[PDB]
Amino acid sequence: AVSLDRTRAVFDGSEKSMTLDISNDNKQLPYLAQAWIENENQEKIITGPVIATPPVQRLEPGAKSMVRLSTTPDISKLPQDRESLFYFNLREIPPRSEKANVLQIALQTKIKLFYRPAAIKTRPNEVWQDQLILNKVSGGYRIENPTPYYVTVIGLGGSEKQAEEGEFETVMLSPRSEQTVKSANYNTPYLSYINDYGGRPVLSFICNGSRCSVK
Amino acid sequence: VPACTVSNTTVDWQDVENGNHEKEFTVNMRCPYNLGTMKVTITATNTYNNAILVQSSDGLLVYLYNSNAGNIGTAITLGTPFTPGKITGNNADKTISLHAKLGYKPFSATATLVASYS
Repeated sequence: AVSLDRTRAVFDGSEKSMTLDISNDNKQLPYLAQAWIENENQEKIITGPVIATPPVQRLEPGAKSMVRLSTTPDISKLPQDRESLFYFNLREIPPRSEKANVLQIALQTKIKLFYRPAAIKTRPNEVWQDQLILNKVSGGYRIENPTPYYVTVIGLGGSEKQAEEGEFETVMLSPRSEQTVKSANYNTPYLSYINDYGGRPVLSFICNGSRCSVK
Repeated sequence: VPACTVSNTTVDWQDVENGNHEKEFTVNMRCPYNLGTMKVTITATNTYNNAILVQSSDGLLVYLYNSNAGNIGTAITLGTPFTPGKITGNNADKTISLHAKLGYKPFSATATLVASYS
């Protein structure tokens, strides 16, 4: 069972590379781990600006290893005042079953890989998602992300619990952009999002009429 | 938080000469304590009529169905994300019940279970 240490990766633009910890937690069998990067639209890229090394590797039972993410020269052509989105993929190749007439199920993990340029380098535990703005509109709310970072919203409701658990179509807002979402009108909306390390904080919103912001 | 893990899973067939011999198989994912509703995608290298094309352009066909309380339910559209209809357990020890028919247009076909995290 090939496992990856995170559900998203943030690449510090002021660094040349970073590593991702992976492991085969199967006690008796060796696994193959394929790694590669996809672009904003999830299309595989093999010549930068962000590359995954090594492309393929074997992990003997219980073995641990890593995957290196490094940038190429062209990484500089990306905006330096906002994040660029890529995807890190990790697919496992399970030992060929000695059995016959068998369908093997392999796991492919795809996580967001945020290229965050130095000019917008963040500090640990820094919160910028509280800058979101909710504007009531027909259907629900037009959500505005005035920050330089991608913000993934997983919940929106009238109560804090309604935002944590409650049918919501997860949406990711690109840097300096806005999107409208279908939702019931709430006097005190609560929004939930995902931070850099996978935690899921809930924000409390105060609406001044049509506009809602975090105190 | 660490990504979900999937323990080796393989469905069997002894011999059988759009779908013959319904079959029940499970996939249990061990996930992050706070994972929400995330849907998964099942893809394969080669497909046909929404089935996995095993092993020149012809081969065996494996259909996949979203299990429904032991009862076979909606088929699974390969390449499309879906919210499982048969999920049991907690995040730390989840389980997805599925059905796998069979057809044609010692085989060891592979199907990729794609977990794309928001």
